[PDB]
Amino acid sequence: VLMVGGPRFTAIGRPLLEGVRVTAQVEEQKRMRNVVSLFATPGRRHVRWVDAPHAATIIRICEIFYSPNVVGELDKYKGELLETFTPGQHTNPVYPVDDGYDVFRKKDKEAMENATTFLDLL
Amino acid sequence: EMAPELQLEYMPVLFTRTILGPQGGFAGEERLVKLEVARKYMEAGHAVTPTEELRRGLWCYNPDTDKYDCFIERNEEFLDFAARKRQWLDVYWRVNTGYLLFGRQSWGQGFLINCPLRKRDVAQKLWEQYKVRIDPRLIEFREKDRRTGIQELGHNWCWLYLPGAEELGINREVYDNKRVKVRIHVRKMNSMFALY
Amino acid sequence: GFGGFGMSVYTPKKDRRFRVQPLP
Amino acid sequence: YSEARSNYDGTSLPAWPAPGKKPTYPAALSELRLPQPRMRKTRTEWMYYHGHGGCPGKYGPSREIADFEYADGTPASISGRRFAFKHHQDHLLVQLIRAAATVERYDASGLLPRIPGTAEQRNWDPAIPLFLDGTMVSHVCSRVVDERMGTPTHTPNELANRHEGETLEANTMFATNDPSAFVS
Amino acid sequence: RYRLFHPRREAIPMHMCPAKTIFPLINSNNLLVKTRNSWEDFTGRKEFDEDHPLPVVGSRLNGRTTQHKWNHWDQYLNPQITQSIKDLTPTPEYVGMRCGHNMIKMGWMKIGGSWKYSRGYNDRRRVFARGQWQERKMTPRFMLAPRVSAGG
Amino acid sequence: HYRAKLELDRIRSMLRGRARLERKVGLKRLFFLMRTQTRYRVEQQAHWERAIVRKNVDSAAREHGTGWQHLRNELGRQNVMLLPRSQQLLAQYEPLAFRAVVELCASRIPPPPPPVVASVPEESYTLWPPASLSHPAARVELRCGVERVLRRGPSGLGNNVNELIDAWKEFDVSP
Amino acid sequence: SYALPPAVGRQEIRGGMHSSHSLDLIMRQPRRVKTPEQLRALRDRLRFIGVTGPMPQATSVSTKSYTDTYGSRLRPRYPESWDTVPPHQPSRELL
Amino acid sequence: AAAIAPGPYRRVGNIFIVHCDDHPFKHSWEVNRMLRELRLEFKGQTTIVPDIPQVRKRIWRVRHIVKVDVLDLDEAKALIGVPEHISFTDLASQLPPSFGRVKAVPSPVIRSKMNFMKLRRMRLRDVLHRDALELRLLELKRSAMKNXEQ
Amino acid sequence: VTRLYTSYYTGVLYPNQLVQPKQRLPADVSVSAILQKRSEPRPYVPLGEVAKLELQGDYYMEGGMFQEALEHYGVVAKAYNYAYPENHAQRIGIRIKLSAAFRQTGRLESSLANIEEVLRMLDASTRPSLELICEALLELGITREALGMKREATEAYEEALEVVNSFHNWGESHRMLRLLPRLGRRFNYNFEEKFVYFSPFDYDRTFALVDQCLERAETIFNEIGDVEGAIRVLQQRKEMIDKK
Amino acid sequence: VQTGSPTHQREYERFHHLPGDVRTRPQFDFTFGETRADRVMFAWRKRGDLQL
Amino acid sequence: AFRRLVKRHKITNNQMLLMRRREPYKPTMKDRQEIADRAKLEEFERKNADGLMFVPEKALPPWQKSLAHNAKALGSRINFRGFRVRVADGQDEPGFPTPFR
RNA sequence: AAAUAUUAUGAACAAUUUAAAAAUUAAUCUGUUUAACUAAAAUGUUAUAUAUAAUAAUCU
Ligand SMILES: [Mg+2]
Ligand SMILES: [Mg+2]
Ligand SMILES: [Mg+2]
Repeated sequence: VLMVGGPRFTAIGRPLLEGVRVTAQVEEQKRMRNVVSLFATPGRRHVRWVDAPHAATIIRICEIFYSPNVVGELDKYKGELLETFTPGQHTNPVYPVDDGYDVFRKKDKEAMENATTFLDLL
Repeated sequence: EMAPELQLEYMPVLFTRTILGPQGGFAGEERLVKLEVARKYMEAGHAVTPTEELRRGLWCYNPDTDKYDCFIERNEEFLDFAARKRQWLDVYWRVNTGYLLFGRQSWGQGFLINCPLRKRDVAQKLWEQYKVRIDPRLIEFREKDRRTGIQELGHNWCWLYLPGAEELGINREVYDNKRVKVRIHVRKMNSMFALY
Repeated sequence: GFGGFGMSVYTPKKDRRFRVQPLP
Repeated sequence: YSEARSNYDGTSLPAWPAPGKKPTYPAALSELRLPQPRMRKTRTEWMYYHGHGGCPGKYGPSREIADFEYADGTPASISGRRFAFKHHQDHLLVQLIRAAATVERYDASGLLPRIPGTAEQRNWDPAIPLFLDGTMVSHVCSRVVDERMGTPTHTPNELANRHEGETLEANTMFATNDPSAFVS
Repeated sequence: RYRLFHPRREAIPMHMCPAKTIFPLINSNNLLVKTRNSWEDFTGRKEFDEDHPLPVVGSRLNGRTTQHKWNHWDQYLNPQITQSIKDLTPTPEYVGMRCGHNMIKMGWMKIGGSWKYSRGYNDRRRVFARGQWQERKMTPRFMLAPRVSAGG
Repeated sequence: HYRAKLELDRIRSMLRGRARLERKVGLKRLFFLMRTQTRYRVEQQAHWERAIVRKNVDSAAREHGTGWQHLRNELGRQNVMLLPRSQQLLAQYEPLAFRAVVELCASRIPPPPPPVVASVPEESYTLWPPASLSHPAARVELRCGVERVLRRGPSGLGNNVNELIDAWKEFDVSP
Repeated sequence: SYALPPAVGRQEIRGGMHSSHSLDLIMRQPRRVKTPEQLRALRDRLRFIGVTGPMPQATSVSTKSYTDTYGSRLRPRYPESWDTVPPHQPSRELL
Repeated sequence: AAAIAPGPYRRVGNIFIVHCDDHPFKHSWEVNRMLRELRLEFKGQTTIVPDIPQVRKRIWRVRHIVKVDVLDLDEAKALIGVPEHISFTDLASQLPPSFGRVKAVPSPVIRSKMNFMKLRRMRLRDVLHRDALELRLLELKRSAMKNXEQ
Repeated sequence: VTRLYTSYYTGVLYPNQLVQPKQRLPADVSVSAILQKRSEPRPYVPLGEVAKLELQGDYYMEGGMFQEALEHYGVVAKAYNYAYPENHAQRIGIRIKLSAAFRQTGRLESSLANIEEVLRMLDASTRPSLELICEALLELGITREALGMKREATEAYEEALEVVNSFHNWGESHRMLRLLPRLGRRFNYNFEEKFVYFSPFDYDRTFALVDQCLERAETIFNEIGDVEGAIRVLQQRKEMIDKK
Repeated sequence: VQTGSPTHQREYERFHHLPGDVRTRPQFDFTFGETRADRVMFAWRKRGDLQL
Repeated sequence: AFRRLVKRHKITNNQMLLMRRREPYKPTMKDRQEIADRAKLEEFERKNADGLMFVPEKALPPWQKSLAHNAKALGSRINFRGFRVRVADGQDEPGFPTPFR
């Protein structure tokens, strides 16, 4: 399992995740649509017709469960593991890219340039 | 110490005049030279048979008056100095006599090389085909080669400076007792000896 | 260029794949 | 469930540092012995670093870990390619063990010389210091390969004519003792 | 870049194949060796549990098989199954009729294949022959040898 | 000489005009088509397909402020092992997950350490027997195996390791 | 030397972690066999099972070998799965 | 610390990990023969070899097509999971000689007859088992009939 | 061109890799009835990890580390008893291995108890495997001869023989391996394809089990002094190998 | 080698794979204005008695 | 006069599409001709290391055996030592002393 | 490595060579076709127009 996500979270496994239960059911096992390879050298007189029905198992995923084990809040810009956790405050805040020194800086609209995000963990 | 069957092909020889080469020697050296080479030397007068009084002292060739009127007493320090001067003259002769071949790669029929030759490679080939151990610091490229190197394909050359010549007194016989001209020839060899 | 003097030239089909944009 | 092992035993280094401490980062530059040029590791080099030899799907967990298992925990069966890969790993291990045993028996018999490199390497490379004081068609082929690849260049006959048996001696009057002349 | 400067130790990582794979008891003072000597000695897939058998999904080598015809050993072991004249087959050394062309210097070529690289085969079919590569300069041996007598 | 006449005669309906009417023209047409399509599938289709996928992932990353170059190099560094097809699927159907991957790549989070060489325990150097107990290294390996059993998935065997190790005693008959 | 770690006389892009970190740690830690006496006292107890020849019964007599109990052609039924790959065909191993 | 290391001294060799970085067939047949001796057949192959002068000469001759890494004996003992009191000679004596491609025979016909002799020795082992059973049974029957007549 | 096999080489598909079924006892006959006529005159369990543990345990048992094999077997047997229902094939097999490990460690009473429990589970089972029952009562015979019950050990070996002679098919192991020499089409080279051989000790494990049973029975008969029994057992062993 | 239109790739850039003066831009350009009778598009600087 | 119809080989590695020569480790045609000449010359020199061993009449080639036998059967019918027939054909003189001689 | 079948696919000068055309006005030659499917994959044609240069003034 490389990744487990949802509408509210995303666990990026590097390289793989542990503790995920992805159960499926094997519905079919059959040959897919045949691919025909026709090898015919224009010089000689010899033609080869190679059929390739790609065998494949068709499976329907019944259930996906995830129970992770978190170590703690992780700082993105500092890169350290935070010993304290506070959901009311943003761990890494952001600031607008406008210092007034760049004269030829292409200015976007003020509403998009000065826009603060909300607090999702509250 | 040489085996008798090998020593049969040699003979002891006292060199009267300094001779450069693998079968030569400095003036006043007792050397086992091959039969034919020693015959040539004794016919030309550049060598004698090592008698006892000759091993004590021997008249050597005087280049100032072009005669063999320069008597020399064979001493320890004299033999040391003469061996060192002979080494200097010998490395000069080796470097100035022949070419230095560099087999390298060049994409297509271009005029330049892929990887330019540096002083390390020049010293490597010197040691390889001349049996001369130097440090690459003594090598000096031409003005057009100071920037990149011997990147040009064909006949090239550089300077090899030999510092210790005034202490030995090698200023007269050598055309330039400060530096040597190292003729270099680079060839497009795509064979197993390319390596580059 | 990989052309050279002795080597003969050919007309290669222009690469029309979608290229990624360069980055600073 | 899900399995994630980068090691045979499953053990590894601590993935996360202690809280409030600076983490350790891998070397971003390519492992080139010269200090310059400096080049960031490519994705293939990062794969080699993390243990997947070259491309994905080779010599890594993505190939070693079982592809699936039954819902009741029952493991899969042994594929022919799985057995072949196990034999390939065993072949690598046998190569290593036999090479090491050959080195050990050579050292016990005294066939390892005290001088580094071969005679061709010593005659070619000046950075090495000077150390003083059945059938036979295949054998002939090895002999001719040696004759062709031993001496890549010859001393010019103007200095020492090799047809007469004349050879030049090492003239080390301008040599140096420090290796920095060849290193730098 | 295609010139990668990484320790070639990484090209064959031993992180998942330690010495315990060969010697499972090496951490103790035992040296029981357990190797897969080759890929040939693979007995085949085997079910781990009775509850989960292996599927019956045929392969080409397994399915593309004609029906069995009684051979010499079968008919010699049980003469009751010799019921037709088609069972009385000739020696097994007999392959069959010649199904190809032994085109010289090419081998046994297939019928309807390439003919553009065989004129020696035509000169073999037709009694017309050549071969003056030995006669262009020297005389034949029967012309060079004398006769010991009028009768030989 | 085989030309697949009986196989290619069934697909003359997909052609048109003289190739559909006459047999030889249709057979030549279908033979050429199959040969050229085999050639394209063998040596040309993958380039175009992977270029499309690369362009889509590059546009998705440029919508977030990075590019395919930096994104690929940093995915390799972080050891995520996501094929470009999966990156495209995330970019198109899970934008939040793709943005989380981009944030992981852009952050100064230490990538996972390299794999660890298998180490031999100190119990292997213990003189055994020291003069009916197990070898210390073997007991350590049994404990490690029991822990590895109990770590993967919840089971009724229990989280305790000592009572699971002492199971031969449970099966044993007291004399 | 027996006592010093193997990574002492090493002749040798610095400050960062390399792929051989654990190997370098093992090479830097001191050696675990300090004296040839300990070396031989550990090596004499090393036992070979698949070796050709007889083996002593110094310690116990009632303890019989696996080959002595089940012959040489018979093997224990190994659990065959993706994780456990046993040496199939024990007769192919005999040269 | 400023003194020389005391105690006995152990000699430690090296082993090479050689990786082919270029197509060997693009070069002369002699370089291809050297790479074949190094057991490098295609680009991207990796082999493990001893540090003997023969291997050193081969690597020196193909030093423009391969990348070589060095690992001493202790470094290899640490890389794989083997204790320090266990050498490599005993492991080599333990591993069977019937490993895949047991040797390099001078001809594929010799390889074919070597495989044939392996199969023949297997069949002979089974036949000899059966014949030893028959001989022991015959001797037992002889002794039994003798003791019954007597 | 010769093959160095330096890179990873995928195995070849050969008919010897066919999945051979297991010989099952008929539903009517029961091991309990055989013994009586002789006496007359699922939840989730990390099965991959426990299989690793069981493989390590049998490796220890083959190498001679009997106590470690016993504790490994105990752990994996607890796992199997939890993971499988009553009277299951893998359950009875792993407790066969457990009784063998007990006997090798010297706990002969517990080994005999476990092997008798194996026998009663085999009786309770519907169609047990012939290899399983043969190996179970072979371990029974070895445990009996270790305890000192040589006559009972010989009885167990003889009942192995009488089961394998009445319910085992001697030709099913080499049905698809018999016409394989006919695939070889080359005589100068690659001619081992005409002489491919497959030992029955690798493709019929019941055969090897009964062979070891008869070998141990002959040894016990030679120790006791029963020339008639030794001759009988050797005759049956020769007949079995001749049938194969 | 021609790879683009005269707007993007100039006519003398076709011979860029050759060494020498073809890798430099010429001194004279006759493409604009009245077309030459012999259709000479570019002329490099005179190297002695030779002009390309 | 070589095979114009190139031999086809099953491509198991993608580098077989690039390689032109079947066995690249095998010496070229003229090189292996020279190698075979040299090896056969060395084997011939090893065979002639010892002198030309003179051979009796029975171990002779067929075109000399019966001729040499008939040339002296008449004298051999009468048992007396020292009778020699100087036949024209036979083994030639080595020209130097030989241990077998 | 044997026993058998066939063999006509056809170059003139120059340079060098008891060692390498390394003289580019020189080539040293047998082409070319060759691919099971799905994925993976490390490769390269950009231009720099001024430094013995360019832009400028005084005076003999
Ligand atoms: Mg007549
Ligand atoms: Mg593809
Ligand atoms: Mg011949």
